[PDB]
Amino acid sequence: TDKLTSLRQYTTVVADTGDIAAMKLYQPQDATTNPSLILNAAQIPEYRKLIDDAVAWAKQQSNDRAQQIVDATDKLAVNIGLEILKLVPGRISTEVDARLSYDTEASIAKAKRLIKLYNDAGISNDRILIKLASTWQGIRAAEQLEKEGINCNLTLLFSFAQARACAEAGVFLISPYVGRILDWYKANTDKKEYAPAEDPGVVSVSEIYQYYKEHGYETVVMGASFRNIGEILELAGCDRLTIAPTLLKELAESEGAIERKLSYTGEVKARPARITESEFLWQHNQDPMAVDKLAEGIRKFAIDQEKLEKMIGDLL
Amino acid sequence: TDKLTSLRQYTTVVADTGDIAAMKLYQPQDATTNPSLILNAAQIPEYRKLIDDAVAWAKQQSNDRAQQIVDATDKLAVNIGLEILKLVPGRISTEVDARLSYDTEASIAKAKRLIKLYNDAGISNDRILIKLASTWQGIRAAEQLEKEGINCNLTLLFSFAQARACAEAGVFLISPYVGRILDWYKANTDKKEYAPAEDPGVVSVSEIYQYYKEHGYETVVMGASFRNIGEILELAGCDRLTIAPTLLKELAESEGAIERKLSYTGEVKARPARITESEFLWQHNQDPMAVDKLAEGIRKFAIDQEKLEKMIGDLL
Repeated sequence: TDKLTSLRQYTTVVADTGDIAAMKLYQPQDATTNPSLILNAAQIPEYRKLIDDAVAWAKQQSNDRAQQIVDATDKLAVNIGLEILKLVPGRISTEVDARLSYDTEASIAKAKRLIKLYNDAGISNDRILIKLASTWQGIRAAEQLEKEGINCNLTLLFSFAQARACAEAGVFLISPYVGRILDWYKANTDKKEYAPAEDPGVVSVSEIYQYYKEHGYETVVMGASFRNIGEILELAGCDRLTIAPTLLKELAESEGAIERKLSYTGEVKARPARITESEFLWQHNQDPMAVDKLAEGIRKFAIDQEKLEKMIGDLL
Repeated sequence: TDKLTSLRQYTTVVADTGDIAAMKLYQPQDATTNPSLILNAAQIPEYRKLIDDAVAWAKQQSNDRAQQIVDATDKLAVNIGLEILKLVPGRISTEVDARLSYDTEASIAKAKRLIKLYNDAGISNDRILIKLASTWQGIRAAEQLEKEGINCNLTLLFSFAQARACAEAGVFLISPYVGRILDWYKANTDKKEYAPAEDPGVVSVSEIYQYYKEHGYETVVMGASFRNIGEILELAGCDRLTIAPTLLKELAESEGAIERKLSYTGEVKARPARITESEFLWQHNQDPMAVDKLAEGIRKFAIDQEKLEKMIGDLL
């Protein structure tokens, strides 16, 4: 009779954390990590063994400091994923170095590298999503990766242009953001408080969901980034939702059955011509929130990557 | 002496307006327009004849409403430039439709169309700068246009990535912004008052100027967008400065000689490899001010274009 159980009737619940304790507690279907969560998880004293294993593995691959830093940081992200895969039945999402976000070729190469590490550790591609920021270059990377049997999670998705381009690329899953949209609207408009159905992040995911189902797209819609439980409840029915442990706790502690809020009913429509790069860039840049937040999210994940490299470099 | 006269010892002063009254009063070397200035100038009652000519001309070109709207708006922008060219000895800058800012081929086509209108009116390319927003697509357009003998003014220039890419493309002139940079820093930091030398717009143009001269680039540096005369005076020595009539008046009314503040002295250096598109996108998006203000400036000019089209449409 708790809201977490009630939500699971309608939506596949995913845990947004690198902490295996959350996997044991909430028993989610999938888990998501990102570079900030990898850096946070690396602070868990109990994860020191995973760091040491990554460093030891890196030193067996080469005798070069620069490559050891890359190898150990990549292997740490994979090692955390491997621990999570022992505790969930579904996917792990592991994000590529955000510094590659505007480089399609380098992103494809990094995705293949991470897939190789997982495969060599005995994990098949059907358990992995490689996460890429949904810039044009990331979307193009993902389209190629899918053609080669690597499933992707297209993240930092803010504008309708991003949503459309991801669907047209046939990516496995999108992670459209909710809470960071609320943040932007509180900072940049005169409306400082929002009821759940008014929340602009909730509106964004709801509109994306409608567009996807109305055109028969099979890309999984997974809402991500949450500030409060109200946002999550308003999206009950979303294919998946990835939720941080603090809000999983709030759902589990809240009594009362909930209703499905997000559904599609209608006549499925023909698809348009694919959006071109120029049209995509025009339309993405019409959305000042998305302009700001996509670029910002990439910068922040890049800073976390640099912090991971410093941590690793100090151990070599 | 007065500060305008003194400034002119060091810098070519350009008038930032579509109003011929300013050209008569200040006798500038060049003039700049943009879509906002064209909309404002089109609304001057004494300019109605220029609108009527543009509409009359458009109706000679086709019997199609949609094409007449485009033809009349383009011809109006050129007609205003033609009036200004009677009153200045140097260049007119005329900006392409900002809705084309992420479309290289459409931007090249529009630039060539505007050049044809000027040429057919008896004006040679050596009197014209076609103005383009300095997105990657605009810079690529300009690189091609320059090779075909069309000189360009690369505008809405905020990041170092934009500055470098413009120099490497061999564009005739850049218009790096000053005042809009100050605006962003006031809005996004706790510092709202700056000494002239610490004004972040002044710092931007000064750094761009240094980079250009240090590497022997011949692209003209023309500071643009001003909030106060202190900004202008701190850039005395910039190749050109384009200044609104309100600030030209303030300079003319301010007594006293000023010193040259912006100069290059040093050993000219070898150039790097050209910045790639991916490196450019990464580096531009490292600059949150530039991310916001480039996209914003394009949106605003596109709205002005739409308002112009509404004005013209009502007259067909």
